[PDB]
Amino acid sequence: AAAEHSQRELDTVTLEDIKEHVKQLEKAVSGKEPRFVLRALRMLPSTSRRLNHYVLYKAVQGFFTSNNATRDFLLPFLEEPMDTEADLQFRPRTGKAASTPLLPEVEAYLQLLVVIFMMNSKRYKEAQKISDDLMQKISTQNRRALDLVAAKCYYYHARVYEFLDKLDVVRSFLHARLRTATLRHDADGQATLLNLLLRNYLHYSLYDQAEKLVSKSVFPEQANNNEWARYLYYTGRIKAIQLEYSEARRTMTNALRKAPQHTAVGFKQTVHKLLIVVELLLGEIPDRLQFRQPSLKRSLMPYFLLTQAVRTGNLAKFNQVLDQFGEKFQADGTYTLIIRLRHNVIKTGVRMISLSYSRISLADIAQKLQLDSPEDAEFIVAKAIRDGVIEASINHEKGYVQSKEMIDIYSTREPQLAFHQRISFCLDIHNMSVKAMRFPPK
Amino acid sequence: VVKEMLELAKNYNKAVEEEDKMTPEQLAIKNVGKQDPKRHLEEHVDVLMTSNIVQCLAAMLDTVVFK
Amino acid sequence: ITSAAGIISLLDEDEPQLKEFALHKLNAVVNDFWAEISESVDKIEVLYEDEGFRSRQFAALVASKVFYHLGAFEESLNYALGAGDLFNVNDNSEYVETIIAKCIDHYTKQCVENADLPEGEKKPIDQRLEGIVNKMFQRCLDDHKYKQAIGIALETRRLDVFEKTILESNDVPGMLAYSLKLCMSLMQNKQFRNKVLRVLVKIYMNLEKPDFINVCQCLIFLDDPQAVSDILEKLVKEDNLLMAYQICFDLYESASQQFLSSVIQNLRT
Amino acid sequence: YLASLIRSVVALHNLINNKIANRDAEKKEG
Amino acid sequence: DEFEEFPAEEDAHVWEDNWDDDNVEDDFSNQLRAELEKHGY
Amino acid sequence: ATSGAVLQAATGMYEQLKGEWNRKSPNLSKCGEELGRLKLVLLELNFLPTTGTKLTKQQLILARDILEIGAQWSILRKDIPSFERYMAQLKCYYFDYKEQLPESAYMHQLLGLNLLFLLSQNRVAEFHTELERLPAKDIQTNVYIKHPVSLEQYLMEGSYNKVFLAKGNIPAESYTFFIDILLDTIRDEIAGCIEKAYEKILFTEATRILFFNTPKKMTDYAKKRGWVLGPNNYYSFASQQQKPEDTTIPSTELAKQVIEYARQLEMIV
Amino acid sequence: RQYYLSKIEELQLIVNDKSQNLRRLQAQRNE
Amino acid sequence: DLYSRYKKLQQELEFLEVQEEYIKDEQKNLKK
Repeated sequence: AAAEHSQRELDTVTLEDIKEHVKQLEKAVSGKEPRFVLRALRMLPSTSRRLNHYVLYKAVQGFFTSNNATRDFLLPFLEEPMDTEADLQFRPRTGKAASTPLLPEVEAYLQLLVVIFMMNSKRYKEAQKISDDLMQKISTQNRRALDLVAAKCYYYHARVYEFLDKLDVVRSFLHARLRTATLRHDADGQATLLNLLLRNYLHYSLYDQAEKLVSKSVFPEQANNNEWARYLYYTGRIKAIQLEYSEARRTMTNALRKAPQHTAVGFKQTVHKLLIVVELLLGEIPDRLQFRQPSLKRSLMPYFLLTQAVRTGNLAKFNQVLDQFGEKFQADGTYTLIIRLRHNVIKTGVRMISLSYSRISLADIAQKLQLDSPEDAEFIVAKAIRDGVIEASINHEKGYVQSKEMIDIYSTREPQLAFHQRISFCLDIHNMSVKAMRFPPK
Repeated sequence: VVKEMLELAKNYNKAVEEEDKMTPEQLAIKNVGKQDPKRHLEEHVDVLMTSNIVQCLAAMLDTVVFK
Repeated sequence: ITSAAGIISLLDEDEPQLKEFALHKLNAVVNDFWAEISESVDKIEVLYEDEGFRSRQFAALVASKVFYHLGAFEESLNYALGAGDLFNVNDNSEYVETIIAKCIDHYTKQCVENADLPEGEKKPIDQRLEGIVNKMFQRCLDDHKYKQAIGIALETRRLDVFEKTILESNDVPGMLAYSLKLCMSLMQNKQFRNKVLRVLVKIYMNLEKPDFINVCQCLIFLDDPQAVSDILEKLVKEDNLLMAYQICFDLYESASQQFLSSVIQNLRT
Repeated sequence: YLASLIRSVVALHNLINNKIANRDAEKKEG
Repeated sequence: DEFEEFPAEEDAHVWEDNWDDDNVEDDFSNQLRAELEKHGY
Repeated sequence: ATSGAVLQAATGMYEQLKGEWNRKSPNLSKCGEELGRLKLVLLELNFLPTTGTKLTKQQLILARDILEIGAQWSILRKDIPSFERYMAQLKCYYFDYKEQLPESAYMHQLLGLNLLFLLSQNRVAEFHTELERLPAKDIQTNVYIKHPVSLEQYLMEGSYNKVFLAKGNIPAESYTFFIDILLDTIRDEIAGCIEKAYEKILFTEATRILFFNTPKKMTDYAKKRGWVLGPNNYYSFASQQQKPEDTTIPSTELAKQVIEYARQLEMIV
Repeated sequence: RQYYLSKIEELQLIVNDKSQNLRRLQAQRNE
Repeated sequence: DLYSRYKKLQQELEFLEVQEEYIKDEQKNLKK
């Protein structure tokens, strides 16, 4: 059929792609440079989609095919087509190459591909077993070049079990895997393992253990930008739930900055929602461009209403906002922070008063913030002066809030500190760029 | 030096953004005249940074040594 | 589900049996709970520091496990050595593997330091690390090929375990030959190379049919004219001849002029 | 700081050029 | 690198709108008229 | 057999302890000794699922209720470490094994007591971390946890008079003890509040700000916290803020930074 | 055995990076 | 085998270190 022949052609092109990736893996192991395995994994997400039964059937018929347990393991889980007319024997290894065992990296890549296909087919149980087998056989291996594919397979195994709605049978095993990766000095594998452990804790609400792990473990600096963004989001949630609001805001802004341009909509949605909540708690009204964006508009609409209520200062509006979308906030895992905002709303008003006025009288500030009595205003203002929200100094002798006089920052040292940080970053970037330089062997 | 480096950065912008691929290996050899790309480029960066670093270090050494 | 670590509260009580149970549970679930177990640290530290606790060995083992998970290798090895028997003898798990590897590294560094300055000033070596290294030697001997044992012995001086591996089952003297070449072309300590050559000459002589060619090569390396002269005189007295002629030719081909003159004088007398 | 930014940009451009040259050479190899 | 781990979940205004636009208050004419009336006596 | 007999005796002295505790005068010493011996017996029985076999539920509830009794007894003795240890031991039973073990209103009571303890000890971050565990349904429904949550929320927005007035919403005497502790903590925080924000204060108004009904208490604070009295009876906090570092150039630090720039420049790498 | 494998693999990674760095410095010095 | 591999790798690392130091010194001299 026309559709069938088109599918066969796409399968053949995918087979050519996998052959190219396996050749790259072999060249990487020969040259001991991750670059090639990194590119193979980079192409992996694209190949994850656009795969049917015959695709992987032909891949297993051509690759491997040594009568090994893999063929008797995945094939019983994946159907087999009839005698295809275009029986092109996809055999990159010919004669001696076929006899030689498949390279550990290449075999791991093929097992990862089959596991991804099982994921996309919702064969949760079969992917379970195939992932255990591949993980066990990769655990024995100790080649450095295998570590990146090991990290990818680790992440996909955690994902398969996450769809298994258990995500606890993995806790100890991923802890052990991450610890071994840390011992081995691996970077990508330990990065993915730490991110996945943090994700599991955040799912099951074990915040304290996650904070302990983040405090003790150290994330390698030379990690993937996407992995860094995921870790930043997880650490931002940990900090925000733990009352380190400023650090949470900074970390989540960094995570948003490091997001993959336009590749992951959902991660951006969640980061924006949590950042909006944290910023509202910290006393800053968030930017409207986020709410106006096309992809994030409908997702953040309840947060837009919440920000409206907070800025306007109408506690009743906040209550009706919670009534309509309270369950949505809960399902988003931000209900507790929203309640904290409900009881901290006065911080935004105090911050606005601090920005506007410089010597506001206590009675007038109490009137403006709809407080009942001036003494409550004094209490709230002092609490704000600690909370990093205001920089004033109450003069209780005459009861007026005297904001600190602004000073010429340039004549002070802060510009030197900012320039030092930026110059250090620039010099480090230059050193890193000239450091690799990928000079070929003559 | 900063103004002349701004002009030179304009020239470097023009040269790089062009990135003419009509045998780029030949392009880099048919425009070799000790010009914008790097010669009148980071040479000036080195001059500026050496002068500024030396001057600042001397100023701080004087602020410490002399009272 | 074991999603919490309240056992430290049990560690905080005063009844020793409760402390022992808390330590047992911590070691049972220490593989996953390092993140929070590390902060207590000192609570289990006092357990080993105190000499009155019944199960100080288990406290040392748990402290070593926690520090290994935390990444601090030096204190982890210190505390693993502090614990006895069950500390590392299991030789089964990944933690055991890493601890033994670090122990061998520390022991080899200590051995090189002691060999550099062995005139009584050598720093004492804890019997625990020595025992762990000896157990590793025995395992690598009785488990599989003995070349790895030969390498570890050469690394850590320890010519005794090296002599034994060469003379043990050893399969074949091809391994004695492998040792002869490795010390020959893959060593840099002249005193240690000379000691290894002494051991490999003794092993050669003790063989039922001595390898006279290789023993004389080792002697010429070691600068022992008297030994070579005595060997040649005894071989002549033993009525071998052909071996003596080949040995003499090789000696002249490789040995120096002073060595040859010394051998000549020894033979003349 | 401006000089450092210029140096970093130049180094990054040189790294990009070298990487593309290496990739082109490898591709033309086969 | 699509982050599938995180699920991916009138006012067709082309003009950017800041927060102050949303604020609800009487038209400026009414405010000015009321203020002038109250300062006229 | 053995386990069965141990658990039957466990039920026996658990009934004895319940009889001792439920009395209008649950003697401190006798109750504590019974709790300690029951803790030893429970250690004999179990404190963790561990084995994959279906652990007897009844023993699970037995351990849970003995832990609750010990915790609730801790507050009477005013031994905060005892309460902390009991909660650390008991959270595992509370949360890990919800899927089999039954849940009592005493569970809400103990969770609320833990929240109040965390709030009183100023461990607000840990307060929220623990509060996240409770399902959102009981955040507002259960009174035992609503009271600590409400008090923490009031403390968040400086409704300190609200906290003092609502102190009467305490549903249990164990709540009252930690409410007094929380009142002391709030008093310390208010004394600070006058410290950092205000530049000067007066004794007459400072006493009202800190909620002291006797000038002797404010004098004690002046002694305990050492607030410098003013010439006109105005406590001076000017020594806290100060304006250091705005007069003397670091000189040396920026010299180090510039030398670091030069190093990174001239480095061959 | 595994101890030898770990040591050898660490040394191999270090030597690979060092050899590439040597080639890069060699080219810089050539220029 | 394994021991020979380990010591050969150590020797290679030391030789690479000396080569790197030589190259750095010669680069400085060439700059002068």
